Amino acid sequence: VQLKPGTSVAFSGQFELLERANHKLKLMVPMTLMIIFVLLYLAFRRVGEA
Amino acid sequence: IIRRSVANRFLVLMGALFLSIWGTWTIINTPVDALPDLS
Repeated sequence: VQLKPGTSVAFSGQFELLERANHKLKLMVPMTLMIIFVLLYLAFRRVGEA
Repeated sequence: IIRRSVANRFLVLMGALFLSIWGTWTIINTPVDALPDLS
């Protein structure tokens, strides 16, 4: 299907919310890993064991 | 307050580095303007 100048096509419904949540979850992992590493160094006082 | 901080200097250095990264991000992501709203 070929597009026409002046008209656009956008998927909506559950897909937009799915993509938003996916991006959020993708960028949310580093914070979790960093908090875990910080609280682990707080307990073992060494980067090796952490 | 000074002696208890130099002891565990590794955590202090890590915190300083994290603060540097966060501050650089906030700086490059700060809005701009000419004069504050005096109206």
